[PDB]
Amino acid sequence: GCGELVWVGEPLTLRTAETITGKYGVWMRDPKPTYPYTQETTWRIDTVGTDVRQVFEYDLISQFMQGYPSKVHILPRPLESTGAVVYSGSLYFQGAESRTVIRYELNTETVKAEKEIPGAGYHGQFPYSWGGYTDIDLAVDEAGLWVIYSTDEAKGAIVLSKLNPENLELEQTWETNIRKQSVANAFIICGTLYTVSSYTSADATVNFAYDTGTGISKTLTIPFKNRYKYSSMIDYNPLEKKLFAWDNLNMVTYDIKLS
Ligand SMILES: [Ca+2]
Ligand code: NA
Repeated sequence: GCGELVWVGEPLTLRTAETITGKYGVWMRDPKPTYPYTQETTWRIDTVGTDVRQVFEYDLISQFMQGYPSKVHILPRPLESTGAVVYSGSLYFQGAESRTVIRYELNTETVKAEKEIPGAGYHGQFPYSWGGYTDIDLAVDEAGLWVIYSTDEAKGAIVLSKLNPENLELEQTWETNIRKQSVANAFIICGTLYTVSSYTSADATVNFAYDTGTGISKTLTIPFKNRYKYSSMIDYNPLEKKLFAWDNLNMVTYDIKLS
């Protein structure tokens, strides 16, 4: 079941974007799929530019890997950066030039909730180390939906909060001692936040852990390879128990092992 991260496998490339619009992006599957979607449904957002609204949806993995989308959704408001997730039928994304998270229900194309993440920096205040306006990073783990951010009161250290997926209320918050701008990205596995040291290196590491159950911080040295030298997005999927990442045009996955 659950445990501490102990190993990350080699990146596997599933699709490569063919234009610069996909240099950065987010791709994802739903770890709690709901009708009409399934555990194979995949979403892809190419996130370069200033008016990002198109969300590509694929019914089957084979379509994601080789074909055109099954459907394209046009979001009612432009999206910011690479932090979005899908969870239990909704895309959760940050509005451009805002600290607002939006719940967009995919089957009805309806905005169901919006919430300012209180005190969160946005638009280049507390990005990860590559920039990209990556101030606010949503995450799904075994327990549900979270948000990773920082605030002036936390002096740029990573803050994580559990979110109610229905109405986006913050349920509980934890403050780490990890400077968000000093790490390439982060993700949560089994209630532990992990960070990646570098977005360019073939020889990066998963370098810090913060366990929300115990409050304990640790250092780690688990190898992590950025095959294409520019990882813009690194998230965990708790149904597949894999990392999903976006690395310089390439949509990649990594296997992991937990103790
Ligand atoms: Ca992430
Ligand atoms: Na995310």
